[PDB]
Amino acid sequence: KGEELFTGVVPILVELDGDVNGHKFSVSGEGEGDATYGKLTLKFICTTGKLPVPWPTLVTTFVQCFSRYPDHMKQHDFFKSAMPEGYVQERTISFKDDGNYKTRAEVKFEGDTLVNRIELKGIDFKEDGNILGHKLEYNYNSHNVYITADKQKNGIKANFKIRHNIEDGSVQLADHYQQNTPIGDGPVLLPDNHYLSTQSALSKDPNEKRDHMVLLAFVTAAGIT
Repeated sequence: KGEELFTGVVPILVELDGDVNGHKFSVSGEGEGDATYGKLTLKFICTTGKLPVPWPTLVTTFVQCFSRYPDHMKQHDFFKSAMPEGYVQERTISFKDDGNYKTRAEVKFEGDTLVNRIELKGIDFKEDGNILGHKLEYNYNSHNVYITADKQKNGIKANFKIRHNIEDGSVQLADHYQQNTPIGDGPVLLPDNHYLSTQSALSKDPNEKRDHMVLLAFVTAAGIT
C-alpha cells in the first residue's frame, strides 16, 4: 500500500527543465513533506541563472501525494495509492489573454525520497504581458483543486482556476487542466468527486543570492460527508 509510505516525514526532490518562448531554464528543488498534516516545506533554486517567468506561475507545477486526506476520505486518495511506482502528471496551464504552459511530470519514489521530474513547455506569451514582463506579486492566494475520476485511463482528472495578483491590483487568471495516470500496473484508488483545499506562503532566504523561492504549503481534502 502507498499510504504507509506517508505516515512520517518524507524527503522531496524536484527537478525541472523548462522552455518558455525560447527561454530555456532549469530549477532544482529540495525539501520535505508530512502528509499527516498535509504540510510541504520546499526550496527552489534556478540553476541556469535568472528565471524568465515569475516564481508564482510555477508553484502548481512544483506532489499532491502530500495532501491530507481525512479518515473518511482515505478510499479516495489516488495519489498515495499509485506509490512507490508513481504517476505521470500532465497539465495545460492557460493564462488568460496570454500564453500557456504544457507540463509532464513523473512523480515516484527513489529510495525513501519522493521525486518529481518535470518538463515544462511554454508558448505564445506576450513579451509585454504579466508573465514575461514580470508584473505579478510574490504571493499566492488560497484555492480549491476539483478532482474527478477517469476510469478509461485508470487515473484522475482535475480542473481549477489560479488567480495571480498583478502589481496594479488586478488579477491574471491561470486555468489548470490536469491528468494523472499510474506508472505501475498495480491497483489504484478511483475517487468520487471532491476537492483539495490549498494554501501557500512564499518567502525569500536572506542569505541566498541565486534566483530562488522558499515555499510553505498546506493541502487538505474535503467535499465528502
